[PDB]
Amino acid sequence: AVPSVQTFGKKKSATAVAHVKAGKGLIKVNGSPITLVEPEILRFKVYEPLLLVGLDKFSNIDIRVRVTGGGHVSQVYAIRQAIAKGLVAYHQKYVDEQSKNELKKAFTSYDRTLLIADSRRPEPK
Amino acid sequence: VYSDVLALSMRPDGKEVAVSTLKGQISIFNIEDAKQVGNIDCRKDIISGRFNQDRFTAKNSERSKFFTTIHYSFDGMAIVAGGNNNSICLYDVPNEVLLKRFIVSRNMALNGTLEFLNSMRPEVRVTSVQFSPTANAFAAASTEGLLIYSTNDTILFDPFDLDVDVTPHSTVEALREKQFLNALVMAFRLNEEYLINKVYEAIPIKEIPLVASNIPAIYLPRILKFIGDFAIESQHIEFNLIWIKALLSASGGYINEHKYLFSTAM
Amino acid sequence: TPVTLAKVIKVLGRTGSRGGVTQVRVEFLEDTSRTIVRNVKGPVRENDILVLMESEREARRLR
Amino acid sequence: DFEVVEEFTPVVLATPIPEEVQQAQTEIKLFNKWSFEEVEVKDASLVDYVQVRQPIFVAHTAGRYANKRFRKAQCPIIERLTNSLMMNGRNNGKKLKAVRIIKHTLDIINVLTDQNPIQVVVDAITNTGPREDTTRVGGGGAARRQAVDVSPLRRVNQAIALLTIGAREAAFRNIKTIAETLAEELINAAKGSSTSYAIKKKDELERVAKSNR
Amino acid sequence: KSDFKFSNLLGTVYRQGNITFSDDGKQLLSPVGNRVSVFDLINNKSFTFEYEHRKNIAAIDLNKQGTLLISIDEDGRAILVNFKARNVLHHFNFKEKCSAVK
Amino acid sequence: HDFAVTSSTRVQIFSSRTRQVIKTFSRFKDVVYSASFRSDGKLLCAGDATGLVSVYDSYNPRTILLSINASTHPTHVTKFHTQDNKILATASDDRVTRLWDI
Amino acid sequence: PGVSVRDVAAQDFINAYASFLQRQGKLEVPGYVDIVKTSSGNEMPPQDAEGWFYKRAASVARHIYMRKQVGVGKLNKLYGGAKSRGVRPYKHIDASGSINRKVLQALEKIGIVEISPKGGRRISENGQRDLDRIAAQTLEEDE
Amino acid sequence: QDGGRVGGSTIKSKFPEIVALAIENARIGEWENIITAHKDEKFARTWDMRNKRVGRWTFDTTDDGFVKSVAMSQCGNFGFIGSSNGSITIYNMQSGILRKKYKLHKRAVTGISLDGMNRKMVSCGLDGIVGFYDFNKSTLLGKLKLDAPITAMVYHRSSDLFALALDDLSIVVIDAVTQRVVRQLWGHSNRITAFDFSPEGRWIVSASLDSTIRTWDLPTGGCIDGIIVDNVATNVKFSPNGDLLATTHVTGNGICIWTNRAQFKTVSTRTIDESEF
RNA sequence: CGGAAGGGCACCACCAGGAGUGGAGCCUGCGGCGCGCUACACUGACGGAGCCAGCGAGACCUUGGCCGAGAGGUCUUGGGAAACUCCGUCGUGCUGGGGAUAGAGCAUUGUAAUUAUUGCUCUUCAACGAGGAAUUCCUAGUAAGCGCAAGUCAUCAGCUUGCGUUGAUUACGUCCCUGCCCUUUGUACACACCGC
Repeated sequence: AVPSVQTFGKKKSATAVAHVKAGKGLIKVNGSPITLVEPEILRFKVYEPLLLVGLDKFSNIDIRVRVTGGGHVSQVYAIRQAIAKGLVAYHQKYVDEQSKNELKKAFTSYDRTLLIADSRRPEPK
Repeated sequence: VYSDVLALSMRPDGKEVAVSTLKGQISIFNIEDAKQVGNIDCRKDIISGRFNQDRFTAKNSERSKFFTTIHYSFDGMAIVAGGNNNSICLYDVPNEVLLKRFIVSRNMALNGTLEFLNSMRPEVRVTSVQFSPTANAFAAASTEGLLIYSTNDTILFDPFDLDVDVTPHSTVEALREKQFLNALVMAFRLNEEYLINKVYEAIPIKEIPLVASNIPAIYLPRILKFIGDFAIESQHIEFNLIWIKALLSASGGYINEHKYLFSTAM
Repeated sequence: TPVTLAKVIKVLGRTGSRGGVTQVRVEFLEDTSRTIVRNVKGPVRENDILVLMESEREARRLR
Repeated sequence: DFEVVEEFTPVVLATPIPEEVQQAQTEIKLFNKWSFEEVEVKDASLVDYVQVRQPIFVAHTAGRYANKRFRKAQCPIIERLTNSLMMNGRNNGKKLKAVRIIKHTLDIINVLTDQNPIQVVVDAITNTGPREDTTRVGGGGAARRQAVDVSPLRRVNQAIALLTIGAREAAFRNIKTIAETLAEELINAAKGSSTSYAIKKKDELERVAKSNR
Repeated sequence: KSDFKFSNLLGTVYRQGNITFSDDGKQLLSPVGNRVSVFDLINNKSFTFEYEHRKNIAAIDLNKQGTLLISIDEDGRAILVNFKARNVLHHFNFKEKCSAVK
Repeated sequence: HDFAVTSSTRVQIFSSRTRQVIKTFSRFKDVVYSASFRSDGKLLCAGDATGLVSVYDSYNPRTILLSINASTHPTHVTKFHTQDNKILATASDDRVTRLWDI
Repeated sequence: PGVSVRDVAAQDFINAYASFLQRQGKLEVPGYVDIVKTSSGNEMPPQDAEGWFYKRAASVARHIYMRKQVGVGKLNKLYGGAKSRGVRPYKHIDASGSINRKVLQALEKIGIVEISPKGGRRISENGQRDLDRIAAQTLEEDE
Repeated sequence: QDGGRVGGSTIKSKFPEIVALAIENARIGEWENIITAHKDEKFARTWDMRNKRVGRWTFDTTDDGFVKSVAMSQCGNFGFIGSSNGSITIYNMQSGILRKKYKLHKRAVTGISLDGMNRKMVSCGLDGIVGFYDFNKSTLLGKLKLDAPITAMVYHRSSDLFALALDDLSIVVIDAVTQRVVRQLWGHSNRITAFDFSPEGRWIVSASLDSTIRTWDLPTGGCIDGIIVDNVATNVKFSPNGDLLATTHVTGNGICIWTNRAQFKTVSTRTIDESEF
């Protein structure tokens, strides 16, 4: 069957399922193109991974993201995390782990919360 | 991190941590920024061992696919790694690659030593590794004892910034025509122990201070290190001591300003 | 006005100084020798650069 | 002479991606509108505290900058400015609105003076941070003022605070709006106009220090 | 800087089998599990042979002229080595379990 | 692609293909007198009957980017420089012309 | 190659379709469009009284088609915002069901929608085709 | 992998003769680790060792030029294909995909090497120009230009020293870090056929069509040995242990092997080239 | 009984800032004291548009249909929050911020006293112009803003307690002041340090 990988991103209480499969190069969120995320100032906050890594990878890859829960900001952060994780998972499973490591290095160099969640667990003095 | 850290070590300068997790990736963090400077995968460059009582292969099992022991080098540039596997892998930090991989023991009695079996028991494992604070050797404590790898052979032509006119014969001619500074510089440019030794024991006392004054700052560390590793097992004490006193006198402030570079030398 | 730059070298602890104000030793950036004991107000740490309107004066304690 | 070819099929995506988006690819800007290169801190002693090195698209990183003691110094300067902006009773917790304000302010700075919004911001901050200040020595009851220096992080904090309060004060009850008043404040501050609230206050602080040093 | 040779083995000064003295009597050869440790007595030093075997060494012997070293593990696998260079010359396979060499 | 027309307390921006009221300016108190674009095609300046001109960016009527007070007499004509980007000229009923920098 | 409002933005599509309905004309607006209030929680009628009814109709079509079938009560729940009762804290207020139903009846009379079993209001095939046509129009609106 | 057709002849015939070859062991049994560049072919093949089979990757040059040279990186992930038209393509071996492409020589690229550190890469072609690239980034560090066309390049990664066999009958030893000629070995009276470094990096063995095999001591920069063989040596290599010399001549199916007395003892270093000859 | 020396800790202290109460309206606990909620607008208001949560499961809710501006009533089915954001109107005037109160009208609830309560609509536009003296509270998903749900033996119904959403500035040092606490037989075990 078709190559497919599935990842999860999670901000405060926002979950984002990211499905990645080999396809024509379309990025849809909630059945709409990614160019129409809601808050419209954080459109680039969610464009981050694409412009961080380049796009030809996305030209070969097809991406689908479903979000539920959280606010606007939390949902946006969940979306970007889900895309980053899913992209690296796909590159790990179906293409060279050399490029896997280049992707992971670029993401973590830019902003690590693209990959590992920032679980804000409390602090008592 | 992404999974169970189980080994840790720290840059000698005191700025970074290197942590090996259970995926077999040696991540490296900057402390004050609490951020990830970079990680080194290790999953593929590990020679695990098969077990005669196993039902599966020596590749597709994660029996020892990770490193339970990490340590830095004393220039902060290299890492030694060892685990329950059969391999001791020597990576280097700043460029995220491996320099070497040693196999701890070929002994089919020890369990995880055959990669393919030839058609409870002692296993082989490296419990803990360290470099040497003299940074010419490192030790690995394993099921069979304390192995100690070293470099004290120096059978190797590792020159440095040579040029066409720097030859051993030219060095001898420099000695005969009494440019001791030039002879020493050329000796290090060649970087050969016997030639270094010859010129070093050739130059005279009433001229050691001038040479120590005029040695270039690139060669201060190499000369200090050589003097130390020679003066341990050499019998010309005040030769070595006049040399060291002249060196410290001529160039002390430089060493104080870059202490971390002359660590092993001092 | 001619101002001067300096680099902090050591924060001086255990001197009894008024809260918020901190002792500090600086060495001038221009010439690396000469050093002055100044006072600072904000959060200060080692090896940062600090601006002096005056070079001559040296801070004393502030009770 | 020498070239490297990295892209081989021209990039097309099933989802249309705007052209300004591909230019943002070519080099990260701010708001997809302004580059960080040639943005230098015209004043020593304060670089390595006011940070514009690593690029950023919108000033909305959620990084933890209040844990340790100088992660503020590691914050990007624009996000610090917007956070300080979103500070008053009716303002708390609207970072999106603060971002909108900062964007319009940057646009207005370019429109008025052509040079660079971010360079203007950095220049204004460096120029308006105070340099000496007087603590209140009790003297056992003889309350006087003593002149001391001020650390770079305090200089930056106070520069931002002065600018933000100045804009809010000057647009509190006035036909102007916060965006344009902030632009006016920033431009005059870069000028060192002495007609801006920030420069006036800095001069007063430094004058008091000069007096009773 | 990135080259390391196995230069020493610490712990387990004797594991199994024959112990021998060198011609000059200045050196004691001991078999450790796979390899052979040389203890130089008068100069107070040690040393361990780089080559290993396949199983535990079962017997050793040193040529009287202090040149050759035969070492046999538990299955006739025998390695004949030089000293004055410390290299493996040959390795033959005596098919039955050896018990002693001289 | 656009042009500005003065009217009663009202400045109207029209397009070329559409030829429709694109932008509305009504923040004046009395009837406007002069309207002029800048060389960069961003700022339009209007001289009103209050003797205080208002210049602000096009396509943003909801901002009075600048309100410059001329003589008390109503201002008649207001123009940008062509070669220069940041100088303005005005004339009012005070029979005096005023050159203004931003 | 086949697009939809799923691929078009919201506000641009709503404005374009409202303009299309203005120009088309046959919508049969009610007579009291210029006095009606649109919500009991609101406190002054819509500003653009000339076509706010058309904007509501277009937004209703978008909502139904993004969804699949919606009642007048569901529309009222969706549209009705919160009020300001003053000294006391606020509470949620529904929308104007009357306006919602004149919108819904007008869309049925036009033929944009069809009726929906299990009770409900669904999008008609012809209305769907015209919606895709206008979505493509506003996509290639960029010439 | 696509499952598509291969368009070709219905009967089996072997590949053209193998001209160039490179091999690494760092990742055996996990994917391909040999590149072979075939004679008069516009693409090189991958070979897998532990599987003892031809792998599933073919490496094109995208420049319509025959593959004059190949190499492969110490990490085992990158393989380089240097065309006859100056195209230095860089491929990723796991997925056989294309990653990069360099264009500096306009003549045929006759040798590629990448450091044992995956930082610097050195290229050498017939036009007489050597190009020091960075590989982590994608820039050009420097560009030297020797006198005559370069025949071949052997890289020694322990000491960052690589030797170029030229056409004016010389070997030139150049070190990569400081980017300049350190040694210049003269003496071969005829075309130089093959040459190689010692594992300790102190010797170069060079065999040339005067039926001669010489060994040069690098430090003194002088020929310490010269052997007159009857059949010219068409290839020569050391074992990683410096104790075997494997040479291949022009007649005979075999591969002559040599032991290393200098391994088992010392050897004087006196230049004797013309002394015998 | 007192003094000295040394060391520690604290938003009852220093230092930097933030946010309140106290002014006005409203609610209500202690009897003048005190706690909540709404205001004083342009970082707004107003109008169209966009939509993103989680806790909660003992004649009732309701999906849908019909009319009614609204409130609401009528016929059928079973046991998706606000702040927010996008465009548009308004402009500094106690004005459009503020809706007290007053008048009139429209429906619902019980019931019969033309009794009371609730909701909607018109018109009426008050005080309030950022709150003195003082004073308290506060260091990270913290101050503060915003809505939602439940009343699970106490306490709470113009209120308690949960849950979700948005999310900062300034200290993170110092014993200088204000306090408070400890020590003045190393007791224990190398090295060093100290020495009534």
